[PDB]
Amino acid sequence: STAGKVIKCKAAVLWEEKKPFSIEEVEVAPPKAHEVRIKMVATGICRSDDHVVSGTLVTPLPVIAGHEAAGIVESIGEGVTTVRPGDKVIPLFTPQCGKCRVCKHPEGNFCLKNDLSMPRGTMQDGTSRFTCRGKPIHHFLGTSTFSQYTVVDEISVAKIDAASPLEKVCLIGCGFSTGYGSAVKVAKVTQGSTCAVFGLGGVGLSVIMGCKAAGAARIIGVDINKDKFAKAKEVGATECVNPQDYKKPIQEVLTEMSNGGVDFSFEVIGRLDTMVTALSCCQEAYGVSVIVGVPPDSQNLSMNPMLLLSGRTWKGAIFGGFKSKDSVPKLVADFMAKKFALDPLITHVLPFEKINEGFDLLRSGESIRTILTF
Amino acid sequence: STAGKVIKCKAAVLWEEKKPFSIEEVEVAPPKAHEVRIKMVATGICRSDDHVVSGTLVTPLPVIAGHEAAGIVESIGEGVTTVRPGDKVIPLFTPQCGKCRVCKHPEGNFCLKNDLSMPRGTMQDGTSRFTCRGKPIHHFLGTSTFSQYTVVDEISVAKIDAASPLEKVCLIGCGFSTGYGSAVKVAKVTQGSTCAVFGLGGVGLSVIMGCKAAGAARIIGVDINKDKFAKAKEVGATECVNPQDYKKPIQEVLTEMSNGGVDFSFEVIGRLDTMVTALSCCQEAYGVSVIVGVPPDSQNLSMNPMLLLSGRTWKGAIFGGFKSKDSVPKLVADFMAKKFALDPLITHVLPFEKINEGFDLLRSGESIRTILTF
Ligand SMILES: NC(=O)c1cccc([C@@H]2O[C@H](COP(=O)([O-])OP(=O)(O)OC[C@H]3O[C@@H](n4cnc5c(N)ncnc54)[C@H](O)[C@@H]3O)[C@@H](O)[C@H]2O)[nH+]1
Ligand SMILES: NC(=O)c1cccc([C@@H]2O[C@H](COP(=O)([O-])OP(=O)(O)OC[C@H]3O[C@@H](n4cnc5c(N)ncnc54)[C@H](O)[C@@H]3O)[C@@H](O)[C@H]2O)[nH+]1
Ligand SMILES: [Zn+2]
Ligand SMILES: [Zn+2]
Ligand SMILES: [Zn+2]
Ligand SMILES: [Zn+2]
Repeated sequence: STAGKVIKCKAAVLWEEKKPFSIEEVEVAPPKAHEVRIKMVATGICRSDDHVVSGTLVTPLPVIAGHEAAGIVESIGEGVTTVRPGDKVIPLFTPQCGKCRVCKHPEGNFCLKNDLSMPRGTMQDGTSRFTCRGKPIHHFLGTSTFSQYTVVDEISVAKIDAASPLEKVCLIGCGFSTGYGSAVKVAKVTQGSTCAVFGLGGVGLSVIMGCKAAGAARIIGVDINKDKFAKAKEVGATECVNPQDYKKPIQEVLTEMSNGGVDFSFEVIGRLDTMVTALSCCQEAYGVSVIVGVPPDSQNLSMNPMLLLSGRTWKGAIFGGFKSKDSVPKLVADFMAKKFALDPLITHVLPFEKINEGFDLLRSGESIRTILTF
Repeated sequence: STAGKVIKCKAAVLWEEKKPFSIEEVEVAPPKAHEVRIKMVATGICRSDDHVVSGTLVTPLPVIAGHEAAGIVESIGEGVTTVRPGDKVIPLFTPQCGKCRVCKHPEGNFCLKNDLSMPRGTMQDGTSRFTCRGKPIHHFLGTSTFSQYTVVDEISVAKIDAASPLEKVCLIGCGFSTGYGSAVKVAKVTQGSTCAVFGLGGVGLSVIMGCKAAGAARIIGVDINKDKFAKAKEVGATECVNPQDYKKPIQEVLTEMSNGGVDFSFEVIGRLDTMVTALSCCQEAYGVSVIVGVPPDSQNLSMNPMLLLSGRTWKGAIFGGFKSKDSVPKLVADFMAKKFALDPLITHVLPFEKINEGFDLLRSGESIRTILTF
């Protein structure tokens, strides 16, 4: 609650990998110059949060994970000029400093001030802003939303429409904007095409949302979990295929299906093998494959270059190509206009304290987006 | 000489790999329906022909190689509607049947009627047209220009300007069009950019011509053969770097000098390691790397997918993305208009019978384009 100094509150501290979170009490310092303390209204559980724990996404531990969320501004640090206190806002795991090459470039969005390439697990000041027990707790992507309170740089915050249903709109902070932006922005799906999506999770379903918004005539969802098929078709898919039903490789099954290959295929899972399979399954001469999943730390994939030579283009993208600070508020306005719907991504809405359970729903395959309410 | 039936002539027969070409006599059968027999005026020695002999580019032996050339039409088979006898023309290693998905696709150029991905070593009808000693000989890419006379399908030949200088314009059938097409068509270099070119041979120098035509503000040519630098700077390079001069990895060097990365990188060598290196030396968030070199048969390259997650786009292409039959004629016209120049690429012009020598000049790094005259 209200302040101008240290706050004590609950947070999901992750002490070690392959362990559960420990909802604990933390001291959340006040916002320094150019930072903001935000009161977390709702939080989505993205697979990336799960990667931290399983050790596939290496970041410094202990740490308060969480990054897909929406909240309200409790206070503002010296100089902040973009968000006033009481404003509904959305943190940003991909900032938008406005000064580096990337923010200046009309196309790139992966700002040089991100904490994803090389995790420090600190604030821009290179300092923390959390303490549990006596020890300091690392940040995550300069967001860390698994806490009632958090403080992010002005660089990583976006003022959102006052009438926003923060319990829906938090998805736009990762899951949706990524998948929808991969399809409509990075890959640039065209009316009439035929896409293929690998991974029918929250982002996967969001890519199908983009393709369908882009006008793809066919949308082949691929997943080893038959249960994901209905949500898929509901949001946009035209058919769904499960690798395990076939006696011949999926790229073969897909090429045959597409009469030679896909127009645009997407890897929204995270494994090396499916990264290649997604590439190979697209048209050798003009197919585009967009890598969306995040692979396992320091692992190299092997693929034969002829796949590229023929004319295939392989792209990768973070946050769906979107320039964070400009995009999110604009995206929210669209949600308002009803130009899209986040409902189909939402399958559970547990309360913060049951975080470990929402993660269990993920890894078991019975959920999609599970919204932690605070 | 003129006919309507078998013609006996000279040709460079490749009997086995890692062996010299054998200049000998062949019976070049007359053109079947929709085929064309052509009299070879001039031919260029492209690195690919050399791959064949090294075994890097697996194609069936024995074979009459060659693919970049211009000639005049001796005879035409039944139904031919595009070229008459006496027209100056250019065979095309990249077909353009006009009926397949690719040819119909406004963007892709790699025709489904090509013999590059799955080298048969025949004509469209699955039959040869060359007989040496007593046994039949395979064709190459459906062109095979290292013969005084050859027969190409109507789909693999382009009629070019009657007044075109065939011993210059032959370069347009491969080396030029690909290098120039990679940069202007494929990667779409932009005014002001900073491009980097791996390999300063015929195709590379043509890419430098592309980048410069596109308006790149900086073009850094990389090559281990110091000798290649003057010509490179000559065609448009702004600077030249040689891997062996530095004590630190080339991508690190390029990135440091380009202030965090190049806008467009090109790989025109065909080496696996430099295919990755060229990828990594480009801007993490918006860099585009186009692979142009042709890799060693069945070899897989290992690379960290995170490289693409950041935002990089990896492209690959054959014939610079130019749609063959419609492009060549138009490009030739541009030559005539003095829209570009092939002269700098030509450093030797040996007579056909000196083929094995022109090949030595390649392997010894002292040539670029050695035009063989017939
Ligand atoms: N680059 C970015 O901006 C960005 C954004 C968001 C998430 C990510 C990454 O993308 C990935 C997925 O995100 P999510 O939607 O939250 O995760 P999720 O766990 O909800 O979905 C994973 C889906 O993949 C399916 N899948 C898994 N294995 C296979 C397989 N072997 N073959 C076929 N299908 C399979 C699985 O059944 C599930 O439906 C994950 O790797 C995450 O780290 N990156
Ligand atoms: N994709 C297509 O449609 C297409 C068209 C034309 C050529 C090609 C392929 O492109 C490749 C280049 O053709 P080229 O220009 O005719 O051959 P080339 O020998 O003239 O050019 C190769 C250049 O690579 C340089 N070089 C070699 N090793 C290295 C290295 N380790 N690091 C840096 N530089 C090095 C070498 O000095 C030379 O200047 C060749 O492999 C050919 O098979 N592909
Ligand atoms: Zn996420
Ligand atoms: Zn920035
Ligand atoms: Zn060539
Ligand atoms: Zn075709």
